[PDB]
Amino acid sequence: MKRTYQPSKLKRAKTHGFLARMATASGRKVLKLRRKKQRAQLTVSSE
Amino acid sequence: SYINKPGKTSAWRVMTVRQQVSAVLAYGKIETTLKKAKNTQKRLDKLITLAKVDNFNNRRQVKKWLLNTNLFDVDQLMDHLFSKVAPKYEKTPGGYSRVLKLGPRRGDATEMAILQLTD
Amino acid sequence: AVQQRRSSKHRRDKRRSHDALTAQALSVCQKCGKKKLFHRVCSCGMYGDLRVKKAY
Amino acid sequence: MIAFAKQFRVRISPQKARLVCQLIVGKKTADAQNILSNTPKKAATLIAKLLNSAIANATNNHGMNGDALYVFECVANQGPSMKRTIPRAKGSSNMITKRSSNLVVKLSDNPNERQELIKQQKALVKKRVEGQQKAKMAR
RNA sequence: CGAUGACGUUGAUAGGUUACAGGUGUAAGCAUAGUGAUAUGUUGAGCUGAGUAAUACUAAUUGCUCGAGGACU
RNA sequence: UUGUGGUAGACGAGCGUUGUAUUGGAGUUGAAGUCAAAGCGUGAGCAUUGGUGGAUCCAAUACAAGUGAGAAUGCCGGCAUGAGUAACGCUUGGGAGUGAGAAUCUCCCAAACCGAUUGACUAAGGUUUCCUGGACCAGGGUCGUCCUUCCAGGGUUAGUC
RNA sequence: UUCUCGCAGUCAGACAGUGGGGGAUAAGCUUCAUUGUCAAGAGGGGAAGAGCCCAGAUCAUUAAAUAAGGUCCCCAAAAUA
RNA sequence: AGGGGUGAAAUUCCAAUCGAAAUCCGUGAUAGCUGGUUCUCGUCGAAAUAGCUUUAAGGCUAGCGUGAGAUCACAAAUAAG
RNA sequence: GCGAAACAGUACCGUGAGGGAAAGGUGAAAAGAACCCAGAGAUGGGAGUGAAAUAGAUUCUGAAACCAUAUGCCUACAACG
RNA sequence: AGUUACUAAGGGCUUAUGGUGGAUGCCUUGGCACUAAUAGGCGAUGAAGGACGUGUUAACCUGCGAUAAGCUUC
Repeated sequence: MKRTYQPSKLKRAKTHGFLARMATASGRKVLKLRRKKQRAQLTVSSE
Repeated sequence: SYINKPGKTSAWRVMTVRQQVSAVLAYGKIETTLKKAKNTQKRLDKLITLAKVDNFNNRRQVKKWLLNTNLFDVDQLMDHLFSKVAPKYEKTPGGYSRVLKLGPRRGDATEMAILQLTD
Repeated sequence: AVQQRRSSKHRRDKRRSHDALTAQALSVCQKCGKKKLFHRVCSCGMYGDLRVKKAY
Repeated sequence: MIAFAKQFRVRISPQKARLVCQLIVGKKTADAQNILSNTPKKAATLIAKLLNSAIANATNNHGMNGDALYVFECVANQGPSMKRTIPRAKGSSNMITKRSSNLVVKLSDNPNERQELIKQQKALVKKRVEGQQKAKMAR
């Protein structure tokens, strides 16, 4: 069966790409909160 | 049942029996399963008796049960048979070959036995 | 079907009483003197009589 | 005697091996190797190797004879287990256990160590009572 | 499956050998004619997954175990 | 003398555990703690001895309890049970060799399949899982000397693609 | 058994009989008042009988008298007219 | 893009899930309702009634039962007249 | 005890909001079991060091439930919280 | 005629023994609450934090930054 996740990595890079998330204040706020959460991965380009 | 393996089937069993009889004719000793080796010996003896007539009808009969091997081939099988194998047992009316019960199989503990022949 | 209780040690042991085991059938090989399994060849090469198999 | 040789927790189901393990008890060493050398059991080659190692240990390490050694006791001690998942219907992903066993066998030569353990327990309880009533002397 | 029963080498228990009933039907090849579709003597021809008799030709071995001294009044 | 049956509930007397300053003590000539025993208490507890363990503990008076564990379809962990149970998830055979170990190792050859795709260019995705040598604990629904297994080494080369 | 103070707990009772109702004077029914039980009380009988009868359990006793009730056996106890 | 969107309408679908997705916070929201709250011993020892309640398996008051305070036999029943 | 004494925000999961665990202790100094033996080695056993191998790397100790073994006791005519 | 043995497959009753199990007995260069002196920023001269690299030292952690597990003055 075709599953609900079709991994088109271009869409992922446009989603969790830094400059993609840098264009919104909410994205930056969430990234800073996750940095406070000491997560090893911050974006798809920063793991 | 739904789609699954056919496994052992009458056509599969007869093809396997043909394979074993051809192999035992080629070499002379075959380690196999005794349960099917009973009928394998039956058919081997029947064909050997049939092969003793040594005519063109006999060549046609042998035509139905030959398959090639690594080196020994069907033409070699027929030639060697009609040369010295079938005439060898002309003095023996039945009871050609013998099966000796080997140990159980390592993988499935099935009764493996070795079929051989002498005259 | 389904069980409303479990199995106990005594009952499983009494069931396993028929899970008991047996012994083989043993004969003596003289040319290669050893207690082999009866009605079968020995590992040395002789079901009976003449050497019908190699050393192993 | 003991003449033990541990296998020390290899992957093996105790339930299956313990069957032939309790088969071999009571029997002598020589009268059991011949019958063991024929059965098509996955728990038979390992026992044959264990028997060979134990015979060597008795003959050389403990200087035993071997003409009178018998299987004093065979046990399949409880070993640890590993948990794995299985692809089932509806993605249940049930858990399957993989069992090990601390395998060891005992070989005896002397006709003793049957009531000798009882006498050792008697010596221990006599030490207990001597320690107790010794403190009871001149109380 | 356990198990019932017979035979276990001096063996007729099963199997191979020929023999028979029965059945598939006229076979392959040879010769005849029609170039060929075709039929003819062979040809009521074979053998059988399993039916039946002898034959030890083979296997069930030149194997091992429990199993008897009659307790007590 | 009433008595000593009495839930809800009212009420009374207590026991132990730790640390808090003690009077004191023991301890590699064995402490806490563990197992057992054929002790004392109506009981909260205390012994005593025997075994491991080799380094801390306790007797008596007030303090505080994250203090005293029977259930909460109580929480976690371990161990079972069912139980060798349903099944082992689209398919063969023989021969030669290696290994100590042969159906899960290799090699020779047969039947069976797809063959409008069980062939191939590839895209995208996994993004070195690819190759050689060693080994096969661990993943392989058994299997092992074998892997698309792990390790060591190595590998994809653009002027027009 | 009255007052003072605090703490409760219960209003969600049941069973059999007595005087009743409603029902259907039917109910192992219901709203009641009384008796007794349990709840808050086990004990002996009724083969067992949660609410009937006898009856009110500090404990141990291998002592007796008793109550309901029973005395051919289980199961304790009897015969005489 | 969710007191939103999509929808040839079926409350279709919106990350295997939709009377209006999931996620963190308010939040330990509330819970007349469920479920449970662990050492010992000793004594006394109810109610399931009445009244009220957007009140009926909920709550409240007198009541009882107990601890304790007071009265002291003039009080209360106890049985007879 | 901050989830956070081990390389914990680790791993893992949902692409994404976010959730988010687990495990330390040899010995006194490895001073890590040389020697010898079975086997392919792993492993195990005598040997030795080491006070101690109840100090062998699953490394301060190592409970019970659970799994087995054996001293004795009985049970394969038995209606059994 | 009477009659109890052996049997025991296995079970359970007591005892001891061995295996997980980590539990208590003990502790931790570990977390928790604080007290007290200090201070409350850094940065376009490009902060931090990451990627990348830097081994006589394979990997990781850490330090470091093309001077790259470290340099200069005192």
